[PDB]
Amino acid sequence: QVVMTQSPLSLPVSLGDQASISCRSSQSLLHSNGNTYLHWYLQKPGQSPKLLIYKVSNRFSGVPDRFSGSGSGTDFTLKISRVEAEDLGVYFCSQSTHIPPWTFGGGTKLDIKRADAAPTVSIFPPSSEQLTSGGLSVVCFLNNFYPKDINVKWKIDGSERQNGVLNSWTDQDSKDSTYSMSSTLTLTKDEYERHNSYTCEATHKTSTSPIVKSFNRNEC
Amino acid sequence: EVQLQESGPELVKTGASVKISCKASGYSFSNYYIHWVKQSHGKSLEWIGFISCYNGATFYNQKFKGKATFTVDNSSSTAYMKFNSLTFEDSAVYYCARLPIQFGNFYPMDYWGQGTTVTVSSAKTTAPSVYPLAPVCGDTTGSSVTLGCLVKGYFPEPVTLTWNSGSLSSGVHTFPAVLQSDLYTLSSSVTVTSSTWPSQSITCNVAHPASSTKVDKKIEPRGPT
Amino acid sequence: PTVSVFSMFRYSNWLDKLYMVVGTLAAIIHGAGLPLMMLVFGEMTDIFANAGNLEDLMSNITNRSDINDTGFFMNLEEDMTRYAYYYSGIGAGVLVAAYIQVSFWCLAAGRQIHKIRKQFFHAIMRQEIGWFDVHDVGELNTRLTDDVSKINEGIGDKIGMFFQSMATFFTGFIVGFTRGWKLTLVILAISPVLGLSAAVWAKILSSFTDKELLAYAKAGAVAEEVLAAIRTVIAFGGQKKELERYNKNLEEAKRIGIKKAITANISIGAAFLLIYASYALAFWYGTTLVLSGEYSIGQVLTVFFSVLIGAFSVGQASPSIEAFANARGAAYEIFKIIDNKPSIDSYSKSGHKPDNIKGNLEFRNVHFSYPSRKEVKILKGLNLKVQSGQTVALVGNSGCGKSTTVQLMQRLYDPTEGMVSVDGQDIRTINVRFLREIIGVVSQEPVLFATTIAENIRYGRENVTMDEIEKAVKEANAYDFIMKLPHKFDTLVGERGAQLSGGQKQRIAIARALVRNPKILLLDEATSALDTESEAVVQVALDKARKGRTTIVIAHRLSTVRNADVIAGFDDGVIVEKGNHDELMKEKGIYFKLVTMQTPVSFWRIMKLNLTEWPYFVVGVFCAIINGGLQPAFAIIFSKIIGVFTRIDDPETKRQNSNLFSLLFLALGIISFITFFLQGFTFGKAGEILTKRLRYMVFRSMLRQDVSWFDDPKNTTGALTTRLANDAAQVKGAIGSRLAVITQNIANLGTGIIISFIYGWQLTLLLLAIVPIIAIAGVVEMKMLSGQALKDKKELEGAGKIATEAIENFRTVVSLTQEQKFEHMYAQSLQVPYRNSLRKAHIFGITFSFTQAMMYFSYAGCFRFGAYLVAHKLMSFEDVLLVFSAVVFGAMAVGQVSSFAPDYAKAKISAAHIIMIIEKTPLIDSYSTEGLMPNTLEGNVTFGEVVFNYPTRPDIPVLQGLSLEVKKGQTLALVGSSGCGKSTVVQLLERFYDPLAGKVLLDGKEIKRLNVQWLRAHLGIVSQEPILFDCSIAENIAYGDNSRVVSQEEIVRAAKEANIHAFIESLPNKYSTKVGDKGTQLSGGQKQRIAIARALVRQPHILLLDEATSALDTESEKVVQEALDKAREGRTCIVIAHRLSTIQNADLIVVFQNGRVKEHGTHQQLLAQKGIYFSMVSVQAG
Ligand SMILES: CC(=O)O[C@H]1C(=O)[C@@]2(C)[C@H]([C@H](OC(=O)c3ccccc3)[C@]3(O)C[C@H](OC(=O)[C@H](O)[C@@H](NC(=O)c4ccccc4)c4ccccc4)C(C)=C1C3(C)C)[C@]1(OC(C)=O)CO[C@@H]1C[C@@H]2O
Ligand SMILES: CC(C)CCC[C@@H](C)[C@H]1CC[C@H]2[C@@H]3CC=C4C[C@@H](O)CC[C@]4(C)[C@H]3CC[C@]12C
Ligand SMILES: CC(C)CCC[C@@H](C)[C@H]1CC[C@H]2[C@@H]3CC=C4C[C@@H](O)CC[C@]4(C)[C@H]3CC[C@]12C
Ligand SMILES: CC(C)CCC[C@@H](C)[C@H]1CC[C@H]2[C@@H]3CC=C4C[C@@H](O)CC[C@]4(C)[C@H]3CC[C@]12C
Ligand SMILES: CC(C)CCC[C@@H](C)[C@H]1CC[C@H]2[C@@H]3CC=C4C[C@@H](O)CC[C@]4(C)[C@H]3CC[C@]12C
Ligand SMILES: CC(C)CCC[C@@H](C)[C@H]1CC[C@H]2[C@@H]3CC=C4C[C@@H](O)CC[C@]4(C)[C@H]3CC[C@]12C
Ligand SMILES: CC(C)CCC[C@@H](C)[C@H]1CC[C@H]2[C@@H]3CC=C4C[C@@H](O)CC[C@]4(C)[C@H]3CC[C@]12C
Ligand SMILES: CC(C)CCC[C@@H](C)[C@H]1CC[C@H]2[C@@H]3CC=C4C[C@@H](O)CC[C@]4(C)[C@H]3CC[C@]12C
Ligand SMILES: CC(C)CCC[C@@H](C)[C@H]1CC[C@H]2[C@@H]3CC=C4C[C@@H](O)CC[C@]4(C)[C@H]3CC[C@]12C
Ligand SMILES: *[C@@H]1O[C@H](CO)[C@@H](O)[C@H](O)[C@H]1NC(C)=O
Ligand SMILES: *[C@@H]1O[C@H](CO)[C@@H](O)[C@H](O)[C@H]1NC(C)=O
Repeated sequence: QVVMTQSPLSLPVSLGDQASISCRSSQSLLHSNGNTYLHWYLQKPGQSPKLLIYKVSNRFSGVPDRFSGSGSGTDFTLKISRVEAEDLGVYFCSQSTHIPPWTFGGGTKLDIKRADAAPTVSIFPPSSEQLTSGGLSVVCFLNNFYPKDINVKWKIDGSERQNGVLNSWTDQDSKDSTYSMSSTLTLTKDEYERHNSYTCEATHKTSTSPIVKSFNRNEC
Repeated sequence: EVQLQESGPELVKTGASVKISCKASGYSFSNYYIHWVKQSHGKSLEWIGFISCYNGATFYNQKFKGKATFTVDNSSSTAYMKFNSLTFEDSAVYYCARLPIQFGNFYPMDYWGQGTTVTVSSAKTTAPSVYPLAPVCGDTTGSSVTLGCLVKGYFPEPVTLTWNSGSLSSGVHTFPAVLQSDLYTLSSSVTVTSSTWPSQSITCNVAHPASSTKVDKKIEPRGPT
Repeated sequence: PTVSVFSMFRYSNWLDKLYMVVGTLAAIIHGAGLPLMMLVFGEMTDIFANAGNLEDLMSNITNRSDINDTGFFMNLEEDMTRYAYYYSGIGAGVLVAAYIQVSFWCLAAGRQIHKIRKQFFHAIMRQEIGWFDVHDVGELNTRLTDDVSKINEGIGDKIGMFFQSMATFFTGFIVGFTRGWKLTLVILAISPVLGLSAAVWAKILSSFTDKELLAYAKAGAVAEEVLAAIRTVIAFGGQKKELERYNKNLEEAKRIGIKKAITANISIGAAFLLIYASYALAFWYGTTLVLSGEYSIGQVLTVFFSVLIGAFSVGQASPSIEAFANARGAAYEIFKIIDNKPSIDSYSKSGHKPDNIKGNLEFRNVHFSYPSRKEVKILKGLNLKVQSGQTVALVGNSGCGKSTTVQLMQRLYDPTEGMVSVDGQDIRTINVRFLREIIGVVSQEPVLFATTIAENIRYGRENVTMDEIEKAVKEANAYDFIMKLPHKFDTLVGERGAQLSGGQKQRIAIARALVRNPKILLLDEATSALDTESEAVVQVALDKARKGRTTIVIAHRLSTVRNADVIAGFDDGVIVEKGNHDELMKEKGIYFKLVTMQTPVSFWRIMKLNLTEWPYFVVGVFCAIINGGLQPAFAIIFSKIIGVFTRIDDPETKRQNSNLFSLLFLALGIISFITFFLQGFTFGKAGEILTKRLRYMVFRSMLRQDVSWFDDPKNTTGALTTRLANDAAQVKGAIGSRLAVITQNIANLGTGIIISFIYGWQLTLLLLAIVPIIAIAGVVEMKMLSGQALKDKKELEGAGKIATEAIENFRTVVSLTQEQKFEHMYAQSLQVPYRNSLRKAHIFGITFSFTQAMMYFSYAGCFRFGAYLVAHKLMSFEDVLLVFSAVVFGAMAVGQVSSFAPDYAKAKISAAHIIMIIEKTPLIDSYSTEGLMPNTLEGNVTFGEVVFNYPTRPDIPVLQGLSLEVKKGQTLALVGSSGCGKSTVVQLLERFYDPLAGKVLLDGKEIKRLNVQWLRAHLGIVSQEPILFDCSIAENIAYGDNSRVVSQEEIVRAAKEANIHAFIESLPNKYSTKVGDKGTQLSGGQKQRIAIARALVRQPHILLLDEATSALDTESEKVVQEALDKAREGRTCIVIAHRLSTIQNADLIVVFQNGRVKEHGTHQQLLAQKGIYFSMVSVQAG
């Protein structure tokens, strides 16, 4: 077993410039020949993973002239020059030349590289219908933010809650090129009436102050 | 034209046995190996094994020896993988890929299938619990106001949540379905101005096909209560 | 000249119509058995290749205990048992199918050729004398031999192998299109050149001998001409000119042979170059298709191998079409003979047979001419009526046709005018055989069949007991010589009556006619060589049996004619005088004028003959060392291609090694072409100048020999031209081809076995066990393809010489009408080689199918043991493929090469006989000058007490001590009977035979001490029959003087003196007119005159004439003799002739009787004392 370690897990390229993804082995991928085998595949969303580069310098047939591999030893690189709107999707890096673990790589998405933004955090308490049915589900939406790394903290009465929280991130929007996420905190009916202050804290990198949004059960 | 295509999605029960099929078309079937690899949700790909596709000599990884079985069919030129004793950890997306037998291991897996998706579950078909959410009472900080209903506890996927029968796509986000104790949860949200709400009618329209349930919820403001 | 194929197979049973159908079904099934083995070879090498590719991956990881390796190669060890079963099934099916097809076609040939042979002889004994006179006697026998051998080689086996080759070609194309078509279209684009190269390879492999005989055709004429005329040639001393002409022919023959050898070896070199270039193209495109990931390696091996075998088998089908066309062209003549029926059917029982057979002869207005020369009419009407018991004799000179009337009697022909009758009714409506049995005829020179004498005297009629035999031979008075010789009824008389004397022969011939008990007796010259008392008792016995029968006697002696009934006389064919004795006495005609006038050791010293030409042999041994080792190089490169394609590697390393080996194939092709051309050229040159120099030296050592060496019964002209034509070209195979084949096979097999022992040991030992049967599988198939054995036809004709002695003695059996007995004798003499032919037809099929199956069983056994060795990891698949490829393909190449060579044993024996001819020195030497050389002579010859016996007849003496005295200018005539030692005195003079006893003084100088060539230079004779050589008449007369500048003024002077100047100056290209063999273009008197002119240029001091006017006109005899009479002065002249015109003017006359000199002296002294010479003078004068 060698372990490839594909170094960025996201890569915010713009549209129409160069991008570089870097595979990095855990053993010298030089065979007893003079050859070094590691192959670079592109994988679209939902379709089959096509092959782009094989035997790091070379190139497959049918793939256009933008892609180019380089590097050797235990440091390998793919470079896309003049990236179009068609090369979005993950890029992974086979193989081990020491088989049969026959290992693979992590992946690297590509983005559209927006200017930064701040999420419009909204809070919503459990409605009357689930309070009839015996359960709290309080939700914190946060929309229209870039880039895709945000930490949400569910603080009940000043104490952290890291149990019964579920997080769902949408994909990157097509027209706006931004993101959103939702956090759902689900507990029982009677645990709602024990605590008053509920806060959802969003700690984005483009805001030194974390955006808090809060509510109280009794006051309306 | 070289094309390997696979079966559709599966929705098996826990402890059952399933068979997925990679059908090859466009090339000489009797040379190339067939490698079966497995991708979980949000992890690196993992190599399960290969089948020799001429006579039928298998070779498995050590994690998967015994809980997978490869067969071939030279007449219709397909390769089958059968799972037996499925648990929750075997719910993933599975790919087949060819590799030539002459210069094997010194060549890349050049053509890949589109991948089938196996979803091991245990629960039963269930009606969704639709709850509408309303903004917190009292203050409004601006013209934009956000609404949205959630759908809890349903099974199985999907749910075609749709705002106002499709007459509203100006702020509709639909967050993907999450799993919690083998039940699902899907939320949505819309941002409208201060002129329409609460002056107009806006409704969630949850349309679950697997029980044919059509729910409409009108979102109402929380007043003094 | 050709028959249709429907009429070709018309003499066949239902059983042969079944044999041909079953033997072509099994031929198709056997033909479809090599591409079906290529399918199995492709799928087996695909199994081996796929296990191997899988193996490397498991190996680096290691740590897998035992089961994983086991299961991987245990699948191989288990599947190879099924593929071994497939091979064994194909092997058994090919065994049965090949036996059935070869055996059934050869049985169909045997039965059909037996029926053809019997029907042809039965038809040829219905064919008249006139057809024999127009066609031939010897060409008939070679027509029998050649046409039967060509039918047997035509419909014998080649029709089976043609259908087998067609089935192999079609099965090969069907397999090559059903496995992979993209490679088959490339090899099909190549395949016309492949088929053309295979066709010309089998073509020049087929003949291999006809160019030598068509090169020696221009030179053998001088050989047979000089060996035919050996005695006259060495009597003149023209050894040197015929030697130089033989040299001038041999240089041209050797140069055209040089061109033949160079062109044939360039053709087979280009064949090898095209085969290896086809390999390079096929494997380059095949590995392009494999590295593209579209084929496998087994698919490429199957399609290419199947395609190539099909193309070469449809190429090898080519000699069968030539053999079948030759069989049709040779069958048309025998079908022509057995088709046409004559008007006089000698076996139709629709003839009419009388009962009251009374002797009565009627001839009226009988005109008849010979169909051999129909322009001349000998007969112009003869009318005769002969009663019973009427002894009619016919008298006249030779040329009127007494023998013609005798042959007209027995219905050997038919007269063109008139009608002949015997006792009322004519011959033209009654049976020929019943008439032929009742006329007992003795001809002029009888022939005796070489059986016992009891069978000879039995040959008149069927059921004769020994009492009638003894009564008939006591009537013939031929019992005394029966009594003195051993085996008195068991004595086998030799060929043509050579064992006994002439008088005993003619007396038992009279007996052989009298055993028929005939109705009409016809004698023709019954007492030619007979003495007094035996002719007397024969004529008393002839009058003892004349009273019940009608008789016609033709004879020269008038002692048996004076006691006849009626005497008649021929003149110009017409019977002119008639009546009794006294009527022709008072008639005073020509008969009145007649009666008025009458009142191993060689043991490889064959290299000693060719020690002078070492560099040709050195470069030939070097090129054979190279060209033997081109099958193991092909084994290496082929095994390395498949060993590239079993293991895994980079794609670029696989493409590099594939391109390097697809270039090494083409390099092997070019080296094969160059070294094969060079070897073939240099061994052709060495063998050709060995044949040239050995023909020269053998001819000169033939010409140095004595006459008495040429009269040997083993040394005939045909045997000597066989030893110069057939056996001179057989001495190159004992040295040059033997060194080439031994060296080629050592570098073909020894290095293959050594490479095999280095790479894989156990498999090499098993294949060395199975190797000799595969080598025999090479040689037996290659011997079947091109002329296995020809001893069976020799045994056939050695038993069938009854046909030759039936055709040669046809003139007796057409009188005896004993045809059915000879046909049944031939039918019972054919029966043992019939069983020998059927036995050979089964045994050859058995051994051919055993080798053909042992090839496939060798495949199965070799690859099963190789599967075990690969599975237990003691070698690789590349090494089992190398060991198998090298050993098996080397064994088949050893067979295919060592069958192509000519034989060595008979070549060594023939070289021993040629060395026997070379080493022998004759008792006298024509080239030596030692002896007595006096400067002067006189010209007086003295024979005293000279006795001579022939060396071929040591028991029979022709001489009993003659003596003679000849002085200067003494015209000495020698008169005697035909065969009393007339040319014997000539042969005693001309140093042909030296006598055992006697003394000959040539002017007081004995001939045994003189120079041998000087006596042969001084004198000059004319032969008994004129023979000229194959040039013009100027070189005919120019041969008379040798070692001398021949002046043309002497040529025209001799032509004027011989009166042949007119016939030369009349002819166009007068002194350059090409004369054929023996003067066959011009007439006999003209060549006799040119023989006079050829002897006339010698100007001899001693002149001999032997029958100077045998065929010459009466005005030409005087103009021949005037030059003789003006030139008889100065020189001793001795003339021997039967015409008395040169005997009347002779000086002294000597009469011979059984070799003894009876009378000698002047002509008037012999005319005074009336003895036997007076009876010789009493012939026709007055
Ligand atoms: C120059 C060259 O390397 O190619 C040759 C050839 O001579 C070789 C390879 C041949 C060839 O045979 C094979 O290579 C072969 C390969 C796989 C399976 C079976 C056969 C050949 O087929 C054989 C063929 O020769 C013949 O004409 C044969 O008489 C005969 N084929 C047989 O092998 C055979 C022998 C005994 C009984 C039955 C078959 C043949 C006759 C007619 C048509 C085709 C073949 C020729 C010149 C070639 C090839 C084509 C490669 C051999 O035959 C002989 C007697 O020469 C087989 O072993 C020898 C080795 C020779 O070098
Ligand atoms: C007698 C002459 C003609 C030789 C006959 C060849 C026979 C005896 C040989 C040729 C091929 C051989 C067979 C080839 C393959 C195997 C498979 C092995 O697992 C058992 C033996 C077996 C079945 C062999 C038995 C003997 C065999 C059939
Ligand atoms: C007429 C019969 C009795 C003779 C039997 C001959 C047998 C031994 C021959 C004739 C037909 C041949 C088969 C023809 C076709 C193939 C298909 C190939 O993929 C496997 C080999 C196989 C199966 C051959 C094996 C050997 C075979 C079966
Ligand atoms: C008719 C005469 C000239 C001989 C027959 C020649 C023809 C039938 C053969 C010879 C070589 C063959 C070509 C060889 C290679 C291929 C490549 C393949 O991808 C398409 C077919 C193609 C292009 C073949 C077409 C048919 C072909 C052209
Ligand atoms: C010397 C006489 C007695 C035998 C001659 C045998 C020769 C012709 C044979 C035997 C050994 C063979 C060589 C063995 C090894 C290889 C390596 C391969 O990559 C190219 C062919 C090559 C180089 C062979 C060429 C031909 C070869 C040299
Ligand atoms: C280890 C080495 C020395 C083994 C050499 C192989 C020898 C023993 C074998 C292989 C080739 C064989 C030769 C092949 C062909 C013939 C032609 C034949 O008309 C006489 C025997 C002869 C000449 C064989 C004699 C023995 C032979 C020379
Ligand atoms: C004429 C000569 C060459 C043939 C000798 C007889 C052959 C058929 C016999 C006798 C000795 C036998 C060998 C003896 C030893 C073994 C070692 C074993 O691990 C493989 C088989 C093998 C190699 C045998 C193969 C067949 C064998 C070689
Ligand atoms: C017995 C061991 C030690 C040596 C075996 C050597 C083998 C390869 C040699 C020795 C005897 C040789 C055979 C002797 C006789 C001939 C007859 C000839 O018309 C064809 C070749 C052939 C058939 C030879 C083929 C090769 C041969 C079988
Ligand atoms: C006449 C010849 C060609 C017949 C074939 C040769 C036979 C006798 C030889 C060749 C290969 C040999 C086989 C080689 C491998 C094994 C496997 C072993 O575990 C059992 C014996 C067995 C099965 C042998 C049986 C005999 C065998 C089949
Ligand atoms: C070989 O290696 C594997 C893991 O490295 C281990 O399981 C095994 O015990 C080792 N020994 C044998 C005999 O397989
Ligand atoms: C191969 O090796 C493993 C042990 O590493 C063993 O369990 C197995 O039975 C062997 N055979 C096959 C066909 O996997």
